[PDB]
Amino acid sequence: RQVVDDTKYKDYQQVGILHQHNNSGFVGYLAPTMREGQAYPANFPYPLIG
Amino acid sequence: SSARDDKLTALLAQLDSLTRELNVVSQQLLDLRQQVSA
Repeated sequence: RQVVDDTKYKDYQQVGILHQHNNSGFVGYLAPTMREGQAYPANFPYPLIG
Repeated sequence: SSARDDKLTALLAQLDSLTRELNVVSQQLLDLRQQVSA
């Protein structure tokens, strides 16, 4: 696989699991419980393609 | 041998800070190198 390079990539920010909000308002936060939040553009993961 | 493990677990904790304080220099050096590029 390829991962992000924390050295060479300039705009890298180590975002832990507490702050990764892909499927933000359609998925329960840190739990298999009911959804919570708003629809919003994600921040995880970084695009490896495109 | 309890008196000798403290010399090793304190060396692991200070190589922890050394590879971390070098890690922020290796990310600030590629910031100001690509700052010269513009």
